[PDB]
Amino acid sequence: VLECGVCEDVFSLQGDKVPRLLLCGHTVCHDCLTRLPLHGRAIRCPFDRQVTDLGDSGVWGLKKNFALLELLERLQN
Amino acid sequence: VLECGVCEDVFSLQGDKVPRLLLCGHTVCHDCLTRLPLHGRAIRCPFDRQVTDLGDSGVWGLKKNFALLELLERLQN
Amino acid sequence: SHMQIFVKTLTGKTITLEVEPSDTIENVKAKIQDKEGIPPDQQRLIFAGKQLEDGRTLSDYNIQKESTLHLVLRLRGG
Amino acid sequence: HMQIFVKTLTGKTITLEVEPSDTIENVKAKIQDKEGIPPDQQRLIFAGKQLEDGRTLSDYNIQKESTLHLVLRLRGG
Amino acid sequence: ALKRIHKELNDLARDPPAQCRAGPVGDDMFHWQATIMGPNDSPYQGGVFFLTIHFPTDYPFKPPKVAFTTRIYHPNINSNGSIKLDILRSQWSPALTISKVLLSICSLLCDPNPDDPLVPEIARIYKTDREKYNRIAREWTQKYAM
Amino acid sequence: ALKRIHKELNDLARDPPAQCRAGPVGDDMFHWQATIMGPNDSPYQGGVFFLTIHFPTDYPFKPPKVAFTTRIYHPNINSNGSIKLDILRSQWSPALTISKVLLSICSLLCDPNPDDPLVPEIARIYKTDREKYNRIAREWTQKYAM
Ligand SMILES: [Zn+2]
Ligand SMILES: [Zn+2]
Ligand SMILES: [Zn+2]
Ligand SMILES: [Zn+2]
Repeated sequence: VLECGVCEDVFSLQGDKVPRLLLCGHTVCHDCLTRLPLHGRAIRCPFDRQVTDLGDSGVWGLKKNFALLELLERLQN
Repeated sequence: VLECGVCEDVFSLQGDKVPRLLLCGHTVCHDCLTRLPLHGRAIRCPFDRQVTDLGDSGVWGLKKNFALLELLERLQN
Repeated sequence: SHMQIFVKTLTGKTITLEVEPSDTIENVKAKIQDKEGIPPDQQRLIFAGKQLEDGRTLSDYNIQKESTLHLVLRLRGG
Repeated sequence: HMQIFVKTLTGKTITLEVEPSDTIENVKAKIQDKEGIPPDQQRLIFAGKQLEDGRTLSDYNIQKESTLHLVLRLRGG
Repeated sequence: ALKRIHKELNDLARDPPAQCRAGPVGDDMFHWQATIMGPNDSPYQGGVFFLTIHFPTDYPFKPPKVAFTTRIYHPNINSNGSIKLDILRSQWSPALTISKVLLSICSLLCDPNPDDPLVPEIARIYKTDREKYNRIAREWTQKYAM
Repeated sequence: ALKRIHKELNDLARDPPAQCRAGPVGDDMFHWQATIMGPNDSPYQGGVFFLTIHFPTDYPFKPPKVAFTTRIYHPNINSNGSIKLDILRSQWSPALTISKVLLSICSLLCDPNPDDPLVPEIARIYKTDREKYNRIAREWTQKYAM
């Protein structure tokens, strides 16, 4: 399994711990993303401080890491 | 291990088969990405036809799926 | 009332969906978007060799538990 | 040609193929390639001291299988 | 190219969709024969239609050439078996497999596009007189596909 | 918060960096003591400096409060042990761990910022007469940190 680089909890296949992507290419769990400080309507990646702009959907507008999810689900079986 | 959804070869940790990301959140191997039709500095995702615009770096400008790479390297060891 | 169906996505992997007979085809496509990230406007769902139209529901097509739908890309005859 | 170690932000340890003549900026370029953090955001530590760009691995007497520590750029105020 | 063609073959042998079958005729991996079952509750019900598939050298990045060998009555399919379908031309996706293409073609069998037709006459029948269209399609199915 | 604090602790016990150590004093998980070794080839060489760490309730999304308990001679560190460092205020990153913060603080020991100083006098000494700065820093290290 793989854990989130912030909370170091395990990624879940859906819900509050689902792995979502930032524009820099790094992955963070949904919940940590909701708890990051909001710079106007943008958040900073914790690993490189690069900015990802959020839309009206906020953190839900960030895309899930589908490949990582497929591999994790494969590991589950 | 995990394979590319186009060529169905296994992803490599670097080189021609490194997993790169599109703005839609899907991952494709570098080599397959270089072979996609380029319509004015843009490519279409094979899974949803959504457009990713390419910069001066071309396909190399697409971000690697760092989380997937970390998990794959973990499985390799 | 509450059932599970299967969907064969573009990559060939089979996903399981939590649905109801009342669910419309567009709601099913919304679930497909949530799991696979493909916009509904790009989804074409097939059951028994026939396209599933948005307006109708799973009941209208008598889709029952553990049935398998097939996902292809939107197309146009010309 | 030697191998060194770098402890990244997430705590994972990576191995780098380097030479004594290599500058710190080149090392940071390899870090960017593997981990996706811009060099301007990287701060490399060896023996508790910041490694300045201009100098080389030889200048800091960095030897094979030594470990550098990656932190984020910082500023005293 | 060949690796993916082999993958699609393995998938078609292990777990094909109930509607279609495909495989290389003879020793040629780039020339396949396909079989489609006419969907139920349709004028093609009970029919079995064959097709030829030709893979380009740089498949899956270029679409395959798919054509009907069995005569079929359809607005978007002509007497020579050519299929005017956008996923075979400019809407092709490298992620589409032969299985997906055949399912697509069935869904087209029961959902034609008369507005932009390959065979204008058949489209005229389809729009003006549907009963006659279904009759002729059923007859063609019986004669040519059974 | 508590889960990550435990993770950082497990890592610090199993394989800490050679320069620093940290752990909760007593039973309180949110109050730690830290130890930094003065870097070699520096006025702080051979010194051992202690610090207090206080974790906010929503750590790691808010930075920890870090302060020197050992007296140290530095432009950006005052007599009360307060550290003016941007990663402790508005340049904090939730991915930074206590270990990373302590290493960061060492690198700051040998790379001060006299232009924007917390202790103006020490900064003046640093800019005008570096030899004197190194002498006094070495004296403070010997007296207070050995
Ligand atoms: Zn997290
Ligand atoms: Zn990032
Ligand atoms: Zn996509
Ligand atoms: Zn590929």
